[PDB]
Amino acid sequence: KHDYTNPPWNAKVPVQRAMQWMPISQKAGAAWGVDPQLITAIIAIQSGGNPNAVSKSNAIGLMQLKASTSGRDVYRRMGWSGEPTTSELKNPERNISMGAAYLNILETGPLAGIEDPKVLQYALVVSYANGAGALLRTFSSDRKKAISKINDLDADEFLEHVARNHPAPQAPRYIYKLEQALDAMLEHH
Repeated sequence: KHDYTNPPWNAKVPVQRAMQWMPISQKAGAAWGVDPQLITAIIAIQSGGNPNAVSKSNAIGLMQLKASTSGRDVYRRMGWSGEPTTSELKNPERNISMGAAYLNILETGPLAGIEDPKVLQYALVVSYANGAGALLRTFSSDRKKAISKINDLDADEFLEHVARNHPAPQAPRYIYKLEQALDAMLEHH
């Protein structure tokens, strides 16, 4: 019921720009067990493939990591102290390595137990940008119960649930933008 396809998003240039980094995304995806096409879609959607992108809240670089949030999570998972600096997050190789780690952190953490890889992919794009917590709580206040209910859905039912029930209108739009980006990636071989 969110009008999430409006306005139409043309993925062509954002993905063309995100694809410049694909040699890195291939290696980061291999290192973290993460799909390089999901990494590429998230670069296209979050930064437009601009390695110097900086958000209003100082999310930095191709995969829009915030030093005091996503960067801290990447440092904690790695057993490192403190948080990355702005300069480290601007480096395309390190930015993408950290975004891939954050995707692994979401997959192996809050979203652990999701069975269908396509449902997991939709869950990750919505969680990356809007929070794994907010998404899970649309299903249930018990995480374990939310994963159970998600595992009873196919990808189309998952999207339909997010479109009808997610408080954030951008949540279902991330899934739409992901599909536009996967379509545009079909033109790159």
